[PDB]
Amino acid sequence: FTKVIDEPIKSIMDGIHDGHIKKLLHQYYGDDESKIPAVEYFGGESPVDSAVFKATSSTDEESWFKALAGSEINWRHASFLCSFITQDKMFVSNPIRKVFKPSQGMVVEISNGNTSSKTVVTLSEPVQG
Amino acid sequence: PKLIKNKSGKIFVETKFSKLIGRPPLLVPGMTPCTVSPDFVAATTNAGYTIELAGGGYFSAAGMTAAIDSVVSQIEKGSTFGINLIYVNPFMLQWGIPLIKELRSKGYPIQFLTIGAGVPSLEVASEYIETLGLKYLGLKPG
Repeated sequence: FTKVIDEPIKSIMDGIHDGHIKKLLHQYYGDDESKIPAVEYFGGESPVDSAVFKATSSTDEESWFKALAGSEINWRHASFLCSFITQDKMFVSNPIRKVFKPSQGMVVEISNGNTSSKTVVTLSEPVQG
Repeated sequence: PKLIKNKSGKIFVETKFSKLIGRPPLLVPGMTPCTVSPDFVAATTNAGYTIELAGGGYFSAAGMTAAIDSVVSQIEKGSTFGINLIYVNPFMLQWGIPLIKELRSKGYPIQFLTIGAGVPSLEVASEYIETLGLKYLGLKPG
């Protein structure tokens, strides 16, 4: 299959991927792109409107963050589930996850969960009693 | 296999690997001498595809560090790439595993490590997975 000289790598990989896309479309999607599901972003998944959440000394971290993120893929999903965030060009631990790490007394209030454009997550903690 | 698209409208071939890395499930493996070049690693990364920088073309932590810095300067913000290390020469590993740990501590965009020419033992694999702080480990069983 190696014949065309000095074909850009972009072209080679895009040709393979587009061939796969076209064959998959014709086979399993009836040659209709409208059948393809849409997400806000693609990636970050491991191979393995109003609410209040409360933490204890035994709250499971993963379930806590899953509840905080929600179900729809959006900015909140990424904020509470992405492991890293991008600095200038570097990768550092997601500060949002460490700020919200569950502990006794933390109360997270979610408002407007359904409309992501206006969702507000408010964390309240015991200060001065 | 399934098809999925993002907000921009870009179609993706949905797969376990693709679901994890957020890019089409096609990678260019670590090749000494083809992927030793930072320019080709950068061109492949910037095309939106995975590639592994070949450790077989470097003989010290300093030379590989210079190559990695070149790659980083050549890629866009938020891009990532991997590194391929050969398991037969212990010297390569001896200076390369600490280098990967150090660079990941500094936050360098090194997504994954691929070990070619042999599969590490359980203890060595556990050490890699625990300390290196990578997204995933690549192995090439024979």
